[PDB]
Amino acid sequence: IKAIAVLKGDSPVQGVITFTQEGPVTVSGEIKNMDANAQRGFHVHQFGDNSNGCTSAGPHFNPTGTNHGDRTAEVRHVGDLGNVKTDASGVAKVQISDSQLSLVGPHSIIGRTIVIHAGEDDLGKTDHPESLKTGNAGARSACGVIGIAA
Amino acid sequence: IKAIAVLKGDSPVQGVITFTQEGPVTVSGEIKNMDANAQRGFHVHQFGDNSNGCTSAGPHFNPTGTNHGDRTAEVRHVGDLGNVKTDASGVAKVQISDSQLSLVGPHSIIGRTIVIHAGEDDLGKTDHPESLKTGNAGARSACGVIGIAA
Ligand SMILES: [Cu+2]
Ligand SMILES: [Cu+2]
Ligand SMILES: [Zn+2]
Ligand SMILES: [Zn+2]
Repeated sequence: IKAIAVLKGDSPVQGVITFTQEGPVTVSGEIKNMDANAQRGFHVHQFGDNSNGCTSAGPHFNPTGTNHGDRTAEVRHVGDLGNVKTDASGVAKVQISDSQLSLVGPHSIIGRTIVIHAGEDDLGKTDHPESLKTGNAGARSACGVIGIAA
Repeated sequence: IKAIAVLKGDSPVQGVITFTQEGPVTVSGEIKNMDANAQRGFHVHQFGDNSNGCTSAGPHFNPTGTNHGDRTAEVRHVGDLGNVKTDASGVAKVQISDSQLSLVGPHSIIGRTIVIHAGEDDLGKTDHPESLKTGNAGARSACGVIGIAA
């Protein structure tokens, strides 16, 4: 099973992310025009609504009704993919295998939005009021609706 | 249940289409910058893949494995929404109630693509080799991935 998203937003950041699944989902692709040598929050948001740009994507995809965390944490939203790393050229070469994402069933991310943020995800580990909501990762630099691919 | 798509392409045509369902799906919205006083083919295509613009959307969404027809015809693809009409200003005010579309289940269009074409859909009623495939409606002026909305 395959899905894909084309990310764009109110910023120069752009990329293409693929999702494949036989089991874990493999997330891959390149996101460009980001800050160099950085860590940036990467999350599946609930709605595939791009009518108000990335803002209409809503909160993190959270079908289990829990709080925000790192991708590897015990407590995390299904949509929490942690921070991705950019190189000196501002490119994030995304490569993630995640067992909470799915492309089928009740936890499917098809028709939702993948978002790359302007800041680092704080992993739900601060006293900031957005920490347990979103990781306080700042603006949504780019996003794309997750669609079924061939 | 609600879904939404933002349509853009390699043309000036742009719009926002909503889909609502309790039963039939109601399709509504405005598509702008089209030719004036025209009829233009409007279809759900199989893939929500915008990585090669509208071209990567693939063929008409066709889970029942049949041939192309008008929205009201006996023989039609599930994705066949016929022609929409534009006014003198090049605006299509889309308003359709369709019983073959769905936002849930095996025939769900979530994560697929809605496409507006540059030409009239021939309704599967000509000898053109694309008639039974697509209605020979010409270029894909704009398209959008269909996402879950609030
Ligand atoms: Cu986010
Ligand atoms: Cu078409
Ligand atoms: Zn989260
Ligand atoms: Zn068709």
